[PDB]
Amino acid sequence: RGHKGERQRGTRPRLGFEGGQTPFYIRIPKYGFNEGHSFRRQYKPLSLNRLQYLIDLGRVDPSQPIDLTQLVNGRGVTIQPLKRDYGVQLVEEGADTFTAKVNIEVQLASELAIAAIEKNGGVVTTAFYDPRSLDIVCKPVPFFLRGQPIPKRMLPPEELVPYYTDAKNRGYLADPAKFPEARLELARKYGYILPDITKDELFKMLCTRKDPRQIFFGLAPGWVVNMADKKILKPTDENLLKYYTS
Amino acid sequence: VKCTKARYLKKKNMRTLWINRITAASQEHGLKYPALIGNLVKCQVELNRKVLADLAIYEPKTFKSLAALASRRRHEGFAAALGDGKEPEGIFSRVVQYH
Amino acid sequence: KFTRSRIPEKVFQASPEDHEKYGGDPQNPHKLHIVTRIKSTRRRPYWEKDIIKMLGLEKAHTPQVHKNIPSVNAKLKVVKHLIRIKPLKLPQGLPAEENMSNTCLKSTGELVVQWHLKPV
Amino acid sequence: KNLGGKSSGRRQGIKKMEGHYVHAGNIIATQRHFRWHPGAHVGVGKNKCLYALEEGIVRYTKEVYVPHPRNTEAVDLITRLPKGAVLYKTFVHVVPAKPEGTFKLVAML
RNA sequence: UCUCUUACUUUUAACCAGUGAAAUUGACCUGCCCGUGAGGCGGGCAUAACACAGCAAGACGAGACCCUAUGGAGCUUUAAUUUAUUAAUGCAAACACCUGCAUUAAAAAUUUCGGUUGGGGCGACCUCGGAGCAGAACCCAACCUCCGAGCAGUACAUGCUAAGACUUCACCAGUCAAAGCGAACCUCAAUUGAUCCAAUAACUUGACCAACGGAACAAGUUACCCUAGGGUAUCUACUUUAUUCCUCCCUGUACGAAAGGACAAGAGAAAUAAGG
RNA sequence: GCCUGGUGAUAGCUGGUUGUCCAAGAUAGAAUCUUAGUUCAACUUUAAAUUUGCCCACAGAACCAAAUCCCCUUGUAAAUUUAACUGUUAGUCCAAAGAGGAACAGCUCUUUGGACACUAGGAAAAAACCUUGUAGAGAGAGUAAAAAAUUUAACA
RNA sequence: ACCCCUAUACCUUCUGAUGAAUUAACUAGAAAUAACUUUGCAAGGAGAGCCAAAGCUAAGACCCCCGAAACCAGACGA
Ligand SMILES: [Mg+2]
Ligand SMILES: [Mg+2]
Ligand SMILES: [Mg+2]
Ligand SMILES: [Mg+2]
Ligand SMILES: [Mg+2]
Ligand SMILES: [Mg+2]
Ligand SMILES: [Mg+2]
Ligand SMILES: [Mg+2]
Ligand SMILES: [Mg+2]
Ligand SMILES: [Mg+2]
Ligand SMILES: [Mg+2]
Ligand SMILES: [Mg+2]
Ligand SMILES: [Mg+2]
Ligand SMILES: [Mg+2]
Ligand SMILES: [Mg+2]
Ligand SMILES: [Mg+2]
Ligand SMILES: [Mg+2]
Ligand SMILES: [Mg+2]
Ligand SMILES: [Mg+2]
Repeated sequence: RGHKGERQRGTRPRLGFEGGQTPFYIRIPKYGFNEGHSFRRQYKPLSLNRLQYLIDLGRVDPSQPIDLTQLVNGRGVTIQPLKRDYGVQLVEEGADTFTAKVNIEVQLASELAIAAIEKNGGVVTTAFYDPRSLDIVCKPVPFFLRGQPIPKRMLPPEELVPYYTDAKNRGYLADPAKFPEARLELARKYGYILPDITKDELFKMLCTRKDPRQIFFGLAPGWVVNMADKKILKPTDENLLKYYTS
Repeated sequence: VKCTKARYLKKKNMRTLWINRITAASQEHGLKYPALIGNLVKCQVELNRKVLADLAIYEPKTFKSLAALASRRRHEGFAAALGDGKEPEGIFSRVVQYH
Repeated sequence: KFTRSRIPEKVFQASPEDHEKYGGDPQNPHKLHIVTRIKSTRRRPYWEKDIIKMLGLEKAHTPQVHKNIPSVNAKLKVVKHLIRIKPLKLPQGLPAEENMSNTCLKSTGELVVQWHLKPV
Repeated sequence: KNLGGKSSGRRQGIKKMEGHYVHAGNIIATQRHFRWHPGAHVGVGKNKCLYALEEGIVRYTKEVYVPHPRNTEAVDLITRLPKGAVLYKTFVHVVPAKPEGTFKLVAML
């Protein structure tokens, strides 16, 4: 401890105290770097290098739709709904050398990543998930042990409705009548001839979307999955059906 | 602590004890101590103080002959450094060169 | 203030009297110095302590060979009060690889390359 | 009754002595009055500080001082001099190291 | 009481017998003189060992005085902050008391009383710059020596950006700046103030916060102060080592020349000290 | 008042901090209701990465003494950066340059360098003067510093 | 055995007075953010939550004792 002072006695002052002059961490103006930090939305990146990597090693099956559950179960992307991740964003890294016909549902996507998927005969759409809904999507099995009926996912807030209703970034609430113009525009911009998805055999697979207010793929809101004896209990009351099919 | 600092003083006090005994024994033959030690070095007799003190006590004829060799060398030092210039060196004054 | 001392150049210019005193020739001078520390670096400034460490004279009464070039002479001029300098004279040649082990530097300043322990 | 005088040292003087390589914009020397003047490839700030305008090596010289004709102080100091009297000052130069670019082959059209 | 003390009795004492504490205590085989910085260190000197009784020169042992604490407590206020408490008013509520909200008083309550200082106080000061100290890269103190500053003036591209640097010995702050875009075709040394908070639609603005790295707002005093700190003898040593005044004589001679005027030695009488 | 509790009150202040052995290791400062203290720096320590560090030669650094900066060679072996932290600071004295004071002080304040807070020898004793450093045993040897020197006055 | 020679008690506080008669027993370094070392697994680690542009998991390894005047609440006391 050294010689007898205040640091030997055990009573050195708090961290940051500069002995009486105004401390470093207080001489400096407050600025809002971290002002609304816990309400900003976060999106884990998934590069196309990463997703080609998952498709090559059998971890993500591209002959099925790639929802967010399939990226979690292949352990391609770890997303945590606390710490307010709102899902995955596709990332243009590895756009050259991306050779996969795929159907991904990713909450944000850059133009060049949409171009790299849609070049190869792919489909991208950008869905939205509530924190509740996203949390049920990522780890679905600890939700079906919770006993609750499947809820309906909520529509975006007003900041994000102009995002998911645009056909340029492939919104899930946008027209399916404005999509060929946008696919045609990217195909003209980045110099590839736009293949028609209608011709090949995976088309019925490459067309499937779940509508808004549907969290899982083949299921519906209001159903109660009985994991134990492998059943699905469905409600038949009219008030519940007005509430769940809203 | 005294026990370890006394190693230095053991060596020191033995040496002054030997110089006292060589001094006494060489004063018996008229020499002084600096004369004896100097003019035995100058004869290439490199005996040390312990041995000279022990010869002084136990072998006083060898010690008398060493005092005779040292006083003879001392006089050749005198006579050599008196008649200066090129001359024959002293008999006991000669050195044995080692190569 | 106590400072580092420059020494003028007239101090290091020999006179023919000095060539009569010591054994030197101004033409054909000696190549190697023998330097020995004969005084302590304690109570001396830190720069002299350093120069003693550079010249390799940390132990006293131990000879060290140096070159007689102006750089080494500059360092020697800084600590010339702590050392002793003599010319390395070589009566026989510098030692070949045959005579490399059997040498001895004598007190005179000469380095003999055949060191028996027999009398002549 | 002597208050004041507690000001510290300005830490001025030469930052780059002669021979030193210098990049563009390095402050060569800060002075309080013109001890050194800007020579070739050396600029001056509002604080009379000499900085460098090219990359090269700093050199100090002694040159003839001929002030600007609109500088009535130094010009009035000139005309009082006798007929041989010529003022000198010490200047600082940066001798530029690099060439300012090379021609390189780009395409065989 | 004293000159100046003396005698005796009792007690105490000392010895013998019984009983039997305490403060104290680094270890001690515990000398003197000088010197150093003194039982112990240096130079000298001294020196068989051991009780018992004394003495009190030394060894070893509270009460003051000053300063300090971002330590307390008390007292006085025109220190600061309150009015919770009372007492009055006023207004509401209600049809004087009571309740609510203000306001003025008394009674108090809470908290404080910065720093520098050849111990402290008075005085003076507390930040920034120039010069000397500090002669020649940088830096360098003092209740050291001398000057100053807390602005003014001009311009409104005193626009925006940006390589590279300097930097008051940290940090914070400070400075310089090419190229570029846009245009034309700052002087001075210092000339100053963080954060939070306010004011403002915004751009911006806000302290002699001068104790000048600034606590959002707190005085005097205490010899009543208080606390924490800083400046009955154990040992050594010791306990039986003839002056002066006056008188007288020599002599009122010596000496001087008159005035003057001896010594010495002797007798006296005193006084003190020493020993009886 | 006194007792119990809050209460292990608080104390930048005093006092105290328990096996062994080795190693590396001491003196710029800036702020502060601050000078009995802390924070940053400087110095110190370990680990790591790398590449230079130290000594230095010419040349060079302003007008109104001693030296220093800069610096290739050379002699050496360190330095910087990265990571992680503690601790230390009114130092004292001597030599030198000065300031205040009485050209007093074991007085006060700066600067440069030593030494001391690290060993041993010497100087009477002896922190700081001189010699000397790196650790053990030896009944060997060579050395270093190292001992104060003085004695007087006739006159033509 | 002593005599000879050498040798200014220990702690602590200062750049260089304090406390201790003596013995026995009792009596004072408590935290794993980050870094480091060692494993595991590794674009993933972790037995949910958390981190991840070689990381993550686990462990090891760092933070004292005594001492006021006081203040407040409730009792007990003439
Ligand atoms: Mg010896
Ligand atoms: Mg000044
Ligand atoms: Mg200053
Ligand atoms: Mg009795
Ligand atoms: Mg004395
Ligand atoms: Mg004593
Ligand atoms: Mg007695
Ligand atoms: Mg307090
Ligand atoms: Mg700096
Ligand atoms: Mg202040
Ligand atoms: Mg201040
Ligand atoms: Mg405590
Ligand atoms: Mg405190
Ligand atoms: Mg060591
Ligand atoms: Mg303050
Ligand atoms: Mg303090
Ligand atoms: Mg260089
Ligand atoms: Mg101890
Ligand atoms: Mg009663």
